[PDB]
Amino acid sequence: SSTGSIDMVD
Amino acid sequence: KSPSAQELKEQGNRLFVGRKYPEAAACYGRAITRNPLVAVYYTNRALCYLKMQQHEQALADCRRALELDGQSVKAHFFLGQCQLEMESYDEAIANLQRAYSLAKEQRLNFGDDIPSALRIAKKKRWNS
Repeated sequence: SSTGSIDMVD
Repeated sequence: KSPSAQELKEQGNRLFVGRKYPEAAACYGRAITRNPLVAVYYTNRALCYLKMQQHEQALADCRRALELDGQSVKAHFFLGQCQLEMESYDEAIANLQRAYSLAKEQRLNFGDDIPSALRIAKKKRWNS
């Protein structure tokens, strides 16, 4: 969980 | 008085996390009205449209985002995700591979997200 998913808004 | 583009992108982001996807997409559209040269407003709205199954709208937004920022990793990823849900497998894989290259070039770390998506893109293609 240390990286934010790419399936998310900026 | 009025919301700024930054306020509206912020509202849309909170609405997105709230699973209020049509409401989020409208907020991003209002941000675009206030500044139509921000690629991120379009890739954000593209991802709302993906969640809403409006793939054709999502495609359009990704294409507009690429005119504004040709390097956008998420523009390529969401484009590949969209073409994947539309049974357009070779185009999806190309775009996911391009997101992977751009992310490496830009030192972005989404963990295994892009390799995983590529594996599913190729698996779904093989199963079809």
